Amino acid sequence: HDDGGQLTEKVRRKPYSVILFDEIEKAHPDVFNILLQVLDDGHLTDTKGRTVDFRNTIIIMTSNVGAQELQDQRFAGFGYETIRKTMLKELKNSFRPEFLNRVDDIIVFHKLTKEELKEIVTMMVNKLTNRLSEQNINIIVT
Amino acid sequence: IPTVIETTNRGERAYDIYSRLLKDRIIMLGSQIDDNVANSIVSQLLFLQAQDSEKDIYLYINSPGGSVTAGFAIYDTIQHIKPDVQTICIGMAASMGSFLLAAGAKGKRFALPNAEVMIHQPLGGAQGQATEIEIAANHILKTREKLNRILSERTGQSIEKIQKDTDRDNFLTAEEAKEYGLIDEVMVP
Amino acid sequence: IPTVIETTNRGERAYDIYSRLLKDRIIMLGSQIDDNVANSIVSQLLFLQAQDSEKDIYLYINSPGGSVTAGFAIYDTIQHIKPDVQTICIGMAASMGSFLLAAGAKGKRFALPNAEVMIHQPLGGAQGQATEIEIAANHILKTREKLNRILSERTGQSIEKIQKDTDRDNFLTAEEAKEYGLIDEVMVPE
Amino acid sequence: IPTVIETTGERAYDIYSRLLKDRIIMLGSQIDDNVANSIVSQLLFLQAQDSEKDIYLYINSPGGSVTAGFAIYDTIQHIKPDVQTICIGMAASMGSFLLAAGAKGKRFALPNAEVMIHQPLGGAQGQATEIEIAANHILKTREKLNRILSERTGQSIEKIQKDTDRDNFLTAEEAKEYGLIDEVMVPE
Amino acid sequence: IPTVIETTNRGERAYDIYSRLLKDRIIMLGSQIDDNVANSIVSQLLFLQAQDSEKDIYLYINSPGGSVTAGFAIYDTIQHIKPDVQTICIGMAASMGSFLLAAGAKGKRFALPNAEVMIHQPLGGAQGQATEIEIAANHILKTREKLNRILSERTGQSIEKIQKDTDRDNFLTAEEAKEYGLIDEVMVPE
Amino acid sequence: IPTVIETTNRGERAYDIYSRLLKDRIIMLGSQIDDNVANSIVSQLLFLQAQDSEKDIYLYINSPGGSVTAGFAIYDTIQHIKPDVQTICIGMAASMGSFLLAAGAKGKRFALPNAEVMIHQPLGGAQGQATEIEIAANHILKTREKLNRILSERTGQSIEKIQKDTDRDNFLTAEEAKEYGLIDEVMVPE
Amino acid sequence: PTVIEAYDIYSRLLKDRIIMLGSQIDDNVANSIVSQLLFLQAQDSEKDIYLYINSPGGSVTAGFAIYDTIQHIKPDVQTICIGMAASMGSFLLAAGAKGKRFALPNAEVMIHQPLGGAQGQATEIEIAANHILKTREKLNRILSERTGQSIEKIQKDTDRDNFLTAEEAKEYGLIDEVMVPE
Amino acid sequence: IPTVIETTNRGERAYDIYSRLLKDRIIMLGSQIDDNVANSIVSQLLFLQAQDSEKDIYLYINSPGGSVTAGFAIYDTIQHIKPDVQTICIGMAASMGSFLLAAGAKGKRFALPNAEVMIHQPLGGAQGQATEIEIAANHILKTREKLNRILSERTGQSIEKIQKDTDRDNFLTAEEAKEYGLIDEVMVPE
Ligand SMILES: [Mg+2]
Repeated sequence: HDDGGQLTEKVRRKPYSVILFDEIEKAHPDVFNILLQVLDDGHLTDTKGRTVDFRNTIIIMTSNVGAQELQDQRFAGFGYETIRKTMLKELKNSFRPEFLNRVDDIIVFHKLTKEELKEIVTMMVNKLTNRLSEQNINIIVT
Repeated sequence: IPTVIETTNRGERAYDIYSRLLKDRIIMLGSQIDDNVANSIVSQLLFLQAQDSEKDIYLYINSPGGSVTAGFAIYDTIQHIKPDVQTICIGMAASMGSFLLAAGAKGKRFALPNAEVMIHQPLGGAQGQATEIEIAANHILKTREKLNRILSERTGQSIEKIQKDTDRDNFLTAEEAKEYGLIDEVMVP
Repeated sequence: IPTVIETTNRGERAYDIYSRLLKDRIIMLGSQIDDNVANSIVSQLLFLQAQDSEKDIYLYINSPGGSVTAGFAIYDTIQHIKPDVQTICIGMAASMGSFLLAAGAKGKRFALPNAEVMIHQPLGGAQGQATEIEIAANHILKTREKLNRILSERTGQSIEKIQKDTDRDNFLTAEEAKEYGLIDEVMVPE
Repeated sequence: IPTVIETTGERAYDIYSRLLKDRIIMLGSQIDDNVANSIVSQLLFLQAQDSEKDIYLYINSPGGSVTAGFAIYDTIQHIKPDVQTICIGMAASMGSFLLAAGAKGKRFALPNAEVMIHQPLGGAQGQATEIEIAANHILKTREKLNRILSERTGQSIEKIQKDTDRDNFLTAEEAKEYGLIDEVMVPE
Repeated sequence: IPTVIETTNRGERAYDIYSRLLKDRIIMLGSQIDDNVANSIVSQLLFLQAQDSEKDIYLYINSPGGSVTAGFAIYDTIQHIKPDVQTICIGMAASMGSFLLAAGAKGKRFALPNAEVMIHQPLGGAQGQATEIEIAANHILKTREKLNRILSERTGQSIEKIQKDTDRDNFLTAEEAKEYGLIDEVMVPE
Repeated sequence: IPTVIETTNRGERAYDIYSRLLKDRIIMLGSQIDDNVANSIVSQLLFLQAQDSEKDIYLYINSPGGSVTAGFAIYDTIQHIKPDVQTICIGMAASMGSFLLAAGAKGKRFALPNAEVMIHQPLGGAQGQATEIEIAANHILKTREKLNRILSERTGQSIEKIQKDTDRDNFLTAEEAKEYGLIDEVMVPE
Repeated sequence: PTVIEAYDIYSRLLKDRIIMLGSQIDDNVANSIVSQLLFLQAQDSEKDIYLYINSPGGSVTAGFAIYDTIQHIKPDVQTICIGMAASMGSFLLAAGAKGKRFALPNAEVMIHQPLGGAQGQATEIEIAANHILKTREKLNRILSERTGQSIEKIQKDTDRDNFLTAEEAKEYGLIDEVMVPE
Repeated sequence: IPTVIETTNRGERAYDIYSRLLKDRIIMLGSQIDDNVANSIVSQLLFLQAQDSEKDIYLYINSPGGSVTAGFAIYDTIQHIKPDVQTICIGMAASMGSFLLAAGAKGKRFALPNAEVMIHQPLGGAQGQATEIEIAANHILKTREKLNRILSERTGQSIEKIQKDTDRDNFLTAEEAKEYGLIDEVMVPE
């Protein structure tokens, strides 16, 4: 108790910061109840009674839907909008409505297309070529 | 019947394949229509109306027919609920099966390219004192009146043409069923 | 009989379709009324009274008939509990089926547009000595007296008219049942 | 048989186990050895669970084995809790016997249940001596039944002998006048 | 068979009624003794003996009889294990039922006030050649000798009296079963 | 039916052998084709189309035959779904069984080296008045014509050759079935 | 009956390495017994296994399948006759590990030649009779090995149904000792 | 069927004895071969070939034989999959049972010391017109030819010797089966 909260202390020492909550669905569902006050009002009370202001932070929550999970969401029968709609509806079944209502925007990341993978390989190779080039190793990939 | 298991954050759902299809609002009518089957179908229709009152329901049909009363139970449930019901003949629609096939939402009645449909007058029976033979015969005739009238209202065919065509067992291809107005189109692959 | 999965704040639970309907206080009478069916229906009615003493209960009837004793068990349970029991005929209400249909709460008895109801005197049988046949006949007659009396009290139709009209099998449409007073109104599609 | 969910536990029961949680025992079928065995096990469990709250026995049976009926009867007599009996539809043969076996003042029938009483059925086959033995045994069983009913209705043993000779169907009011039930329970 | 919710200091465990009674160490013998019933009873006895070697066991008997071999299997297991086995006749103990009733621990054998017990010589059958009939008859007679001997050694009644009172189907009330030495006392109600 | 516990990540789930094989997109037809068998196969095909629209499906056939209507339900579902269905004849495909074997995707129909296949005209029956026997005969003839048309398209044999060949029972080895055009190659072992 | 610690009673007993043979030795019974014996061998190579026998008889094939499994596995298999061992029931009782074959004080054992049948042509009856005789030869030989009784004495005593008490079975050497209570 | 419980690093798992054997790649063929049994066996072989493509599979045979078609389905599956299949006769392998015993991998075919194996020509039947009896007889004869061919290839015995020795029922001891070349060694006990 004579140590602070780790999050509260880190935010108090760096009030302009990006906060990432990573793989939120793996956490216990009730741990998010703490963020309700942070997102509505930007204030979290440390157990010492110290108010830490989040009003200048950006709070990002990533969540994973596995390959099986999003396969199971497809419609079976004869004959991106439907993917987003079903994924968001399934997200609503995992979190309280009063939590999602705080969130400024819920964004769906689409499965990478083939030419997007090609551009990703292009970018990773460009970075590698630059790092080797400053070592005077000139490199090119067909 | 194999089991499908879907794994989620909260837990594990285990579906029989028909319960997995029901998750997508598919109802399977794949046996003789009796009271047990009709009660199941009615309860599934009501549940799907509750689960979402505005999305279509798909009724897959592959039945040799069955009890007329239970088929009217299914018909009246389909007619009551707000969602449109799409009816797809998977392989056969005989007797009340073809009646329920014609009961789908207008423009949403389908057959697979070579599934067959059959129409005939209702079967029944009586064993009696002459008054009871008369009573059973009159009841069966009123039941045929009901079926012919509903078919005339949903196919657009005249009531005399149905009275004539349903006299003996009548088999129809998907194309013949379409031009007879029992279905709205054949599902091209 | 398919399985429903429903997701809820409290968690996620599987139901058979009939238990999912029972959660909405819908009871399904889908079979010939025998002792174990009526016992199940009684137990469901009692549990629904325990769960909430003032919300209505809906009894969905699609039965060819059955034992008169089990029918009176269901009738007396419907009469004893405090909630109004709504009765909706789905396919056929025959014999004790149509009896239990008329047993619903006044103003809450319905049929689907082309359901059918049938009313007749009870079936039975007697075998053995003359005195045994006399006793069984007297019991069947008193049972018919009970049924006619109850129906005349709940349809408001005269007891002589119900005695006459139940003599042979009598099939009724939904409109005929409403005019006969067995149902209060036909359901209208929406 | 439907499955029931009760929110305060968030626990799942089947309808008869839910009724048993409220100390309601259901006898809805012909009394045979395994049915009576189950009813005995339920009564013993309910006596252990709480020794002083009443137990309710709901009866809708055409009768059954007399020996299983005496097993249930003697169990209802042994345990300290009062066993209430409510005839739901029909209580015939041992069914009406077990109906009468309830605690005084706690025996009920629904307004138009029907209860029926008669001499027991049996059968004898083989040699004259074996037929004599089976007849004597069935007669002593009838004597037991008549005696118990006389002691639990207050009706004279000769009136029971007379009225049980043939099948005898009693309405709930007639059954109250006979003293098999203490009152015909009344709806709100 | 109903399900039971128990250990209400926690309320966690749901038991089935015979498994709950076995948690008490109450073994239920409620059916004709065939072979798989006897096997199950033996397995339950050996489990209760391994679970605690000192606490008494209770065997509840309500059976019309059964295979003699299976009854001897139960008898020999009851004799082998360390705990006392109390035997309680709930409804009827006939043929090998009454045998196993008498087979309990002396001073711990009971009947309900108007339970009934019945004793008779073993049934059997023989078919085929004269020599096979002779062999079957001799085996059946030696089995009767075993039953008579054990009964005399556990009721104290003389063997020639058991040999005479088992000649026909002999029905004994609980009081007569106590006087015959089969049970030790009638369970009196509170 | 043996239960498999093999599962990824959690490893906690278990499946009967058929559901575990359904996870690998293996569909197993080892029985007569009746209506409920076909309805199951159809639902499995729709499920596997939903699970992935482009991975192949493997359909192992060993049916002795069955209902023509159910076989056409399976045939139309195979034709409608987007995945290719590989058909593999294991022991015998006969009647509609060999029709479903022909139904497989062009170039992915297989037999093991010594499976049989049999083709014949459909069986049927008719009873009653002359008019009704006429109507049933016409229906069965048109059904035969439909089957021979579909076989003529998928095999590439002429309709008259199939007409002559199907008149009696025509047992074919795997090699003869490949030569005929019902299957594309024989799965020689590793 | 469910035992809570929860288990069905036979699986709880199987966790004590008890195996129960309480029924007609048909074929699926023997297959289940063989599978239990193999699982118990793999569970521990050396602790005893206890086979409790109460079978009225069965198929000779299934009996030999059990016998050969008992002989193949590394542990000693104890056998206890709990009520009756007859036909292959008593054969498997005799098949227990020497010094660990028991009977309850008034269990009974029965030994007899195997039953069979044949139908049809003379040649096929001859073939079936020869097979049945060779099977009786096998059973007699194995009993002579495991009881030490002379093969001709077994050939005589098994001619008809031969009921034996536990004491007579000990004197015959089908069992080693009668279990005294305690 | 008894339940096994077993503790594992991820947790504790319960199994039925056949599923515990299947965890060790042990397949039990303990019943009359029919299309449902062949379906089960083939499904297990395919699952095991997907689970690991190199470890041996063990097929324990105790069957009186059955349908020839289902036996060939099992045989062809055993030959098609990449893993070796060991075969052990547990007591009886008759008709297709002994055929599937011969199907095991070279050197990995076993019998318990006094198991028996039986070989004979397949049973069949023919009914109807002379032409249909002709076609059935031709089919059964070619099935015999096929069985004889496979047996001669896999035992190294001549086709004529198998043709003669399978005319009637032919009972072999395990040592005689090894001498015939059906099994490669008897399982010496230890
Ligand atoms: Mg706010």
